[PDB]
Amino acid sequence: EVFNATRFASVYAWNRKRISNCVADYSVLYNSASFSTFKCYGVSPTKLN
Amino acid sequence: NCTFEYVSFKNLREFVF
Repeated sequence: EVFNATRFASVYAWNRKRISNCVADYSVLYNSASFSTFKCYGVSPTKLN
Repeated sequence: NCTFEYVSFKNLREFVF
């Protein structure tokens, strides 16, 4: 719902989605080669699942 | 500020919270 969208918001009016009570594997982000920049700063992206 | 949302005298219904 955040990714497979036909339109996004502007930079100043950025869309904010609060997410809770869900289950994501976060492996598709690794498998998706269409991402230009993948910059994680807080915690290591490997051990986030 | 929603953090969670869920969508699903002959009768005696007893609840406990």
